Amino acid sequence: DDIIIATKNGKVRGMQLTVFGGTVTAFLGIPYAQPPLGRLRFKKPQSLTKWSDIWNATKYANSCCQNIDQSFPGFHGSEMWNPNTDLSEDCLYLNVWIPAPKPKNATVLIWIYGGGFQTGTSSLHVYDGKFLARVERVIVVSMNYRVGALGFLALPGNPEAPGNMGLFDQQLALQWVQKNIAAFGGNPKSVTLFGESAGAASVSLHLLSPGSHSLFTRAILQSGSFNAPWAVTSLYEARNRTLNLAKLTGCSRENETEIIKCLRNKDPQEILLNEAFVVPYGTPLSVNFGPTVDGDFLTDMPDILLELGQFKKTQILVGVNKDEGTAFLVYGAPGFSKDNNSIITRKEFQEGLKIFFPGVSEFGKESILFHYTDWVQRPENYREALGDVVGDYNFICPALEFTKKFSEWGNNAFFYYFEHRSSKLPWPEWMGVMHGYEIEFVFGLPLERRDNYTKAEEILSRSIVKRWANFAKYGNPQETQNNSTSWPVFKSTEQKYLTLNTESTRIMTKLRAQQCRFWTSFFPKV
Amino acid sequence: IIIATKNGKVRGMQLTVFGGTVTAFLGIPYAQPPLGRLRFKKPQSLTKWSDIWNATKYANSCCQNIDQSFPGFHGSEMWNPNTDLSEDCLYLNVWIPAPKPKNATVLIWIYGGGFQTGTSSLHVYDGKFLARVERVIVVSMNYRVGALGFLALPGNPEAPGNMGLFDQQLALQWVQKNIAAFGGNPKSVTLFGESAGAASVSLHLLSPGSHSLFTRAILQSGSFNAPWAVTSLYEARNRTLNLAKLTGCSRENETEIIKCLRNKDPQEILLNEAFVVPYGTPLSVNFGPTVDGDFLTDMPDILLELGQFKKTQILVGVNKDEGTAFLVYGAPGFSKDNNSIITRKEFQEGLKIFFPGVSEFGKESILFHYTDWVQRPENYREALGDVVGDYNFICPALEFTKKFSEWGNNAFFYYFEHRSSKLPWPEWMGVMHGYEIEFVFGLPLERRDNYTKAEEILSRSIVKRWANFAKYGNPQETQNNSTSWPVFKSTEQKYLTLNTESTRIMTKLRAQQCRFWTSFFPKV
Amino acid sequence: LKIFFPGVSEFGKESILFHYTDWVQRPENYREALGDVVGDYNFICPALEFTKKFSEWGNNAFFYYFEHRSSKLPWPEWMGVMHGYEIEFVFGLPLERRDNYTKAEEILSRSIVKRWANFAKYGNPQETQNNSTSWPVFKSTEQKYLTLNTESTRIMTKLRAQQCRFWTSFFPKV
Ligand SMILES: *[C@@H]1O[C@H](CO[C@@H]2O[C@@H](C)[C@@H](O)[C@@H](O)[C@@H]2O)[C@@H](O[C@@H]2O[C@H](CO)[C@@H](O)[C@H](O)[C@H]2NC(C)=O)[C@H](O)[C@H]1NC(C)=O
Ligand SMILES: *[C@@H]1O[C@H](CO[C@@H]2O[C@@H](C)[C@@H](O)[C@@H](O)[C@@H]2O)[C@@H](O[C@@H]2O[C@H](CO)[C@@H](O)[C@H](O)[C@H]2NC(C)=O)[C@H](O)[C@H]1NC(C)=O
Ligand SMILES: *[C@@H]1O[C@H](CO[C@@H]2O[C@@H](C)[C@@H](O)[C@@H](O)[C@@H]2O)[C@@H](O[C@@H]2O[C@H](CO)[C@@H](O)[C@H](O)[C@H]2NC(C)=O)[C@H](O)[C@H]1NC(C)=O
Ligand SMILES: *[C@@H]1O[C@H](CO[C@@H]2O[C@@H](C)[C@@H](O)[C@@H](O)[C@@H]2O)[C@@H](O[C@@H]2O[C@H](CO)[C@@H](O)[C@H](O)[C@H]2NC(C)=O)[C@H](O)[C@H]1NC(C)=O
Ligand SMILES: *[C@@H]1O[C@H](CO)[C@@H](O)[C@H](O)[C@H]1NC(C)=O
Ligand SMILES: *[C@@H]1O[C@H](CO)[C@@H](O)[C@H](O)[C@H]1NC(C)=O
Ligand SMILES: *[C@@H]1O[C@H](CO)[C@@H](O)[C@H](O)[C@H]1NC(C)=O
Ligand SMILES: *[C@@H]1O[C@H](CO)[C@@H](O)[C@H](O)[C@H]1NC(C)=O
Ligand SMILES: *[C@@H]1O[C@H](CO)[C@@H](O)[C@H](O)[C@H]1NC(C)=O
Ligand SMILES: *[C@@H]1O[C@H](CO)[C@@H](O)[C@H](O)[C@H]1NC(C)=O
Ligand SMILES: *[C@@H]1O[C@H](CO)[C@@H](O)[C@H](O)[C@H]1NC(C)=O
Ligand SMILES: [Cl-]
Repeated sequence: DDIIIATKNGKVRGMQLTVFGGTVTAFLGIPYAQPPLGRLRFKKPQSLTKWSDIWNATKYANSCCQNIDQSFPGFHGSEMWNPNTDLSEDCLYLNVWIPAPKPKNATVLIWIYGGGFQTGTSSLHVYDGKFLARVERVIVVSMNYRVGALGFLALPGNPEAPGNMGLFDQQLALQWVQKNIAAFGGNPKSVTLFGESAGAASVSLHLLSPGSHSLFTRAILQSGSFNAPWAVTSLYEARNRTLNLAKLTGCSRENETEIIKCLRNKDPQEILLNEAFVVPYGTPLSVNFGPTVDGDFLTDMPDILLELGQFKKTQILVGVNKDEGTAFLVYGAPGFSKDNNSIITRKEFQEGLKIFFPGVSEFGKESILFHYTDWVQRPENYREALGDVVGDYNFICPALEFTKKFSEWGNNAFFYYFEHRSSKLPWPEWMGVMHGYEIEFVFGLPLERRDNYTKAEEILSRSIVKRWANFAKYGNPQETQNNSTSWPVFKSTEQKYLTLNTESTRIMTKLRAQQCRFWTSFFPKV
Repeated sequence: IIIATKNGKVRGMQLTVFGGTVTAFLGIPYAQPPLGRLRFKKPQSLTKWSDIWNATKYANSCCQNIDQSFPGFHGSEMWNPNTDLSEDCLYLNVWIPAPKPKNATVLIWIYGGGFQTGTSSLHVYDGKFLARVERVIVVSMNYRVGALGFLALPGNPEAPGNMGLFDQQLALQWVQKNIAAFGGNPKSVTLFGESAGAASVSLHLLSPGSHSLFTRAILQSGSFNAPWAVTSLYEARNRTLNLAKLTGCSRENETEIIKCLRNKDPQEILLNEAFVVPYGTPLSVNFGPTVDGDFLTDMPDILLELGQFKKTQILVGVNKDEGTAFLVYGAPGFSKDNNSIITRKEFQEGLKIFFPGVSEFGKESILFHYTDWVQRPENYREALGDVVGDYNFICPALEFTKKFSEWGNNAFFYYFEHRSSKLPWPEWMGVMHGYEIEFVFGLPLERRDNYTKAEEILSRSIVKRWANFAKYGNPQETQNNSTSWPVFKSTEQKYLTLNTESTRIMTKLRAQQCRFWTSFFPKV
Repeated sequence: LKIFFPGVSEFGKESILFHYTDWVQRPENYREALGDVVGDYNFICPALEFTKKFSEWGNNAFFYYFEHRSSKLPWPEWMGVMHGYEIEFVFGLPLERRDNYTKAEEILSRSIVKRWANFAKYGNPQETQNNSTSWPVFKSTEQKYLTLNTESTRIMTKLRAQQCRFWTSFFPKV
């Protein structure tokens, strides 16, 4: 041991790891599709022709091409999200963590990484399945999927650049688990997708894709949903951007297919560079190349499918963090530094609004100003206001609204409001419970003793881990043993959600009702 | 400015309030000084006086001891009486807004202080603001406390018990017969009180004698069903006798013991009061309300249990940290000066202080239920606070509301959780017992006063909600886009949180803990 | 108590003492008390609680409280309707004439045998022919159960509600 699994594609060697005085077998870097190179760039992921021999699956594989956030070189806070393996066009691999001893029929969890469809990789320390396998005895799988232009370049209906390639990657990863996980003792019949930010959005898209209906069982959505403003691109911009990219690399043409031929020949880095520029103005949140209505993976605008109950029927767990917005302020909002406590002026608030809502009518920005700056004298007012604006508009509202409309079609849905600030959080107090900073608690990182999270925090993680685990296994996110708070189903009438924190978890109603009325009812009209 | 009361005339006095006038009638007598031969008796009718009564200074507070743990400290002293103690103290105040209103809803205040202490003249009970801002009439009275008010010799008309309660009731009758002359509407009367004040309010709901003397009720941190609020007919006696012995008043003819005591000096009585029990607690209400078969016609838990009370709306609520205030009067480790971190050993010690008579097992359960930690230094400090909070205030409070609403009435419940920034006690005591009263009487509305803007708003809101509750039986603030305050049903048990940030609607206040106090503890 | 709850905190054993020895003077008090303690804690409560939680997921469940002492019971009166001493009535042993169970007892067994048989066959433990008591479904709300004995079988609610609260809610915490 020496431990080999016989996948319907070939053999793969794992590697034992120690976890809290236990063994977990890790299979890192298994290829699930055929490297999408040269002639395959911009295409749907291709079948894997069975390899002969043993695949040594003992190091994370190459992350996919992407730009790297370099606002704060050396800063953990920002860098912990940067890829930690070689960027490459060759990146369609996935990881599996089965607990040891090999389990009989384990529920499988599949992770999908966030990062605006532009950045991300499964190999991040915060996405380490090894703990979940150890503690809740499930199999955890994660995959890498193409991002930015390379994964979502869209030339509508044109099979050369049909769009949503990254999404199809994910899907092929699901098929893989479908055909193989049993060999590791996984139960293909009990599969729960979960992701965060674009990850969550992807999870939600899978609920809508018929292609995915049967590739999984349940779904968890952490800070994100397709109906978020940043998540889907109109078939119009999709084109404008594909063309803009073409111009920007001297690839303009007559035969459309030729433009793809052209681009198929540029250097990854030359593409990665211009991506930033295919829109007139951008935001800290610009998702330049994302999912589109391709009439393949997505068969119609998804708000319509959601609206009219056209999606997998099953339970869902959904939730957000107390301060989704803050993380972004520091990438362009005048007055905001990660270093000063970023008190800003009314004048600057107006300024911040211009940054996050570039194309929005002057009236539109006025309404936002008006709704959020109706003060309850206090210095931080405008600072926090702009936070919530971004928070509420990009994450918390579309999140809530998805949950709402989904449960209307008769399914159980649970909602959480995560409101705990890791005490090891490298960013400043004021950014509060930040976007993406619950992931570590979900993957159970605080369970690691020599790690310096607090006792409070170890407990919390242990609880969440269980709730999630349970939700995966039985479609019910209860913690039944340590006298916990019962987590109520989210009905479209009363709209209850559970708060997650180290003190007391409480049951509450109608999260951000006031604000989301504005974002949901009024603002789409300006 | 003269009013023609069915007893005589009384001169008011104009006062300036937020660029407005309010007429104050301080010190109106409502009964006949209970002196010598009247000591320990039900309050006596007022023989109409001839002439004008100048009602322009607060009257004498009633006899009582004075908290002297912290001489010079505002925190404790602000509650001490601010007028001469006297056996002659049955007077009451009215604050009508100016101009004299037509049919104003009236609010009657009842002061707390364990039935042992208190007086209407306290700065924090100043009705002048409420009259000004919500255009209601505010009345408050003084009632006998301690032995002098509640000395009980069951069924013996010489010391029939609950005298102070009857005082209060006579004050109600007074408003009943007179408030119209000040443009009060006797038909729309809301009682409100706090601590023993609240408990009195609740007792009034049970007294048939009071059924018709008022309309609605508000109960702030307190309810008769609280452990400290009613005395068994047995202790009532043991204590009346103990007091007799302690002043050489023991006897054969019972009436003679009253004769004896009727002759000792107020101070001599006040002194021994502290001692009529074997051991005491910071919360000992030595001479309180009892089942007198007059004011209370049967044990009140039974009356509450079987829906024998005035049917009407009620507003009930408590503060985040009811317990802390008392820790500093005997709990080993607790000072108002150090941040009072204490040890497991000391916690056990604290328990002995607050539950003297309780079985060794009984104290163990308490230890067990509250010290099941979630490593943190303050644990035991906070635990002991909650224990006192939950047991003496928060649970009986909740349980009252619950049982009361079962009989088909609208009830609203609040959890007041804001710490006045002008709070003289230390941070750790948090939102303390009795420190919402100021926000109710709208003290933060006073600009030159240094409460925060946050705080002015809050008070403005409460004042309105209360005011509204008094007027229409509904504690809503309908105009400033406020949170709707849901009715408290026995099923879902929703309450409204009151604070400067966001007021929220929540369920099942302290469900875990009160199960223990309500279901388990009465059995140990 | 020390014998049956060896590892249990001193407090824990105190609670048990306290809950069960709140007498209604009678000599057997403590004897019966300790019986019920073991009865309630090891059998009757976990039994009831299982039934409860199981029926919550929408299934029909029936509950019986067997309260007849075989007249051929080799143990002493005081041990009463003992653990395991309904088995013989379920397998119909009293149906054997030359066996010296009473007539009362033959009937009873015949009834149980039928109810069981029926329950096996049709998922309903009724005895439909001899004008019997209908055996109600056990709902998590009203918690009805049927008593089994030679005199009259009755329908009752909330078996040992008082005690099982203690065993189910409180005791797992000590
Ligand atoms: C679609 O794209 C056009 C062109 O975008 C420009 O050229 C690209 C190659 C890239 O370099 C971008 O940065 C450029 O902006 C957009 O037209 C531009 O944007 C606005 C028009 O609203 C205008 O201020 C610019 O001057 C235009 N650029 C030029 C020089 O033509 C346009 O925004 C997009 N179309 C829509 C309506 O989405
Ligand atoms: C808060 O800091 C921002 C960010 O500035 C950087 O970080 C600071 C710690 C400090 O070291 C700055 O010098 C760094 O540049 C400040 O934003 C700057 O403000 C001035 C105008 O007021 C401007 O000249 C800079 O270009 C601004 N930088 C940007 C791009 O916003 C901000 O002023 C600080 N605010 C306060 C009052 O604390
Ligand atoms: C009722 O009172 C008796 C007597 O109280 C004592 O005498 C009073 C005048 C006063 O001075 C108190 O401080 C005294 O305690 C109580 O009996 C006493 O209390 C306990 C008995 O439980 C005992 O330790 C004391 O020694 C007793 N005092 C003496 C010297 O007799 C008794 O507590 C009360 N009765 C009940 C059951 O409520
Ligand atoms: C916290 O303070 C209490 C109260 O003590 C008083 O106030 C303090 C600020 C300090 O000036 C004391 O000397 C004052 O007496 C302390 O309680 C005392 O502690 C010792 C035993 O440890 C004892 O000799 C005294 O009699 C205690 N007083 C009483 C009646 O409780 C307490 O020790 C302090 N705790 C800490 C560690 O901060
Ligand atoms: C794969 O890696 C393992 C490392 O221990 C080793 O046993 C085996 O020889 C390797 N096979 C190769 C060289 O591919
Ligand atoms: C695993 O569990 C499923 C039930 O969801 C079952 O149908 C499947 O056959 C099982 N495979 C085994 C026996 O491991
Ligand atoms: C419950 O808490 C205990 C510690 O008392 C711990 O052993 C166990 O892991 C916890 N269970 C969960 C799901 O948190
Ligand atoms: C009562 O007091 C007022 C004070 O202004 C005065 O006008 C009046 O003379 C007084 N009457 C008396 C002396 O009682
Ligand atoms: C005062 O108001 C009440 C209504 O609650 C009314 O019945 C009473 O007669 C009024 N008196 C007046 C007219 O002031
Ligand atoms: C509502 O707020 C306004 C200030 O905008 C104030 O004038 C008014 O008094 C408030 N009303 C209440 C009941 O607080
Ligand atoms: C009903 O009683 C009769 C005797 O009258 C008997 O023959 C029959 O076996 C009984 N049926 C059942 C199910 O007990
Ligand atoms: Cl919030």
